[PDB]
Amino acid sequence: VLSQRQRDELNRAIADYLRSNGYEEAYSVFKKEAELDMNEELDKKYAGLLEKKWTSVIRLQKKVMELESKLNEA
Amino acid sequence: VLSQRQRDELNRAIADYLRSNGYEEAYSVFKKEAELDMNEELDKKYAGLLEKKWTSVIRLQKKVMELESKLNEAKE
Repeated sequence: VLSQRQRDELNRAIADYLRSNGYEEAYSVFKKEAELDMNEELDKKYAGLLEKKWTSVIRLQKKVMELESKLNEA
Repeated sequence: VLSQRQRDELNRAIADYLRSNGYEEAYSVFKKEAELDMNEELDKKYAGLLEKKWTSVIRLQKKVMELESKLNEAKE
C-alpha cells in the first residue's frame, strides 16, 4: 500500500511528467480523474520529480544487483 | 536525459499504474499520446512497478548497506 500522502505526491509527479513530455491531453484527463488541483506554482516543487525518483531507484537496484552477484559467487 | 530504452520502461510503468489503479480514461489517452501498445504480458510484467519504485529509496539504501555489511563480515 501507498498512503494517501504518497499517492497524492506520486500522482502530482505523474501529472508533471505528462505535461513536461507534451502529453497535454493525458495531463488534462488525469488531473480530472485523480482530482488534482495543481497549478503551475505548486508544480515547481514536482518538476522532474518522477524521472528523478525512477533514475535514483534504478541506480540503487543496480548497486543491489552488483552486491548480490559478488555475494552469489562467494 | 533518459535513454529511449529507459523512457519506454518508465512509460509502460506509468501506463500499467493508470490501468490498475482505476484511471482508465487517462490510461487510454496516455497510450495514444505516448504511442504505446500494452498486452497481457506487459500488463503482468509492469504490474505494481511504478508504485513499487516510488516507495523504494529507503528500502534499497538499507539493502545496499545490509549487503555491504554481509560482504564486510564475510572477509573479516
